[PDB]
Amino acid sequence: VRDGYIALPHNCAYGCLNNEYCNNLCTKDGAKIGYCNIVGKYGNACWCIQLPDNVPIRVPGRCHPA
Amino acid sequence: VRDGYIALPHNCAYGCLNNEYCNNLCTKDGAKIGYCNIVGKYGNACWCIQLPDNVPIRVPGRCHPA
Repeated sequence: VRDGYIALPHNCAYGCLNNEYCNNLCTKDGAKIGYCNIVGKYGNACWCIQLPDNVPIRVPGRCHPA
Repeated sequence: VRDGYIALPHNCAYGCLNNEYCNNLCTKDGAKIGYCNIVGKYGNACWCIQLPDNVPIRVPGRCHPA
């Protein structure tokens, strides 16, 4: 498992206004919990705790939206 | 141990701009890790994970300055 900003395809973060949203999103993807965390995206983005290793997270670099 | 917004008297949270700060603050106080998460209308605050029970966290109610 690992922590990170869960990614939208490809390498794009989920912007957020609410911790509740990130908790829903992260847990549906198998994480323990999620938070709406400062500046993964300009503003805040969802950061998940103990996501399964097979779920992609954001890495430094560009967002290439599918 | 419990998770929460580490508190400054009186029942005030620590505002933040970077995760690094919250991580330092939380871990120096015995928490596992810390994050700078959303805490309302345009503002973020430090959230600590598994903060020991000798360190106060925010509870419902207003922040009373000083």
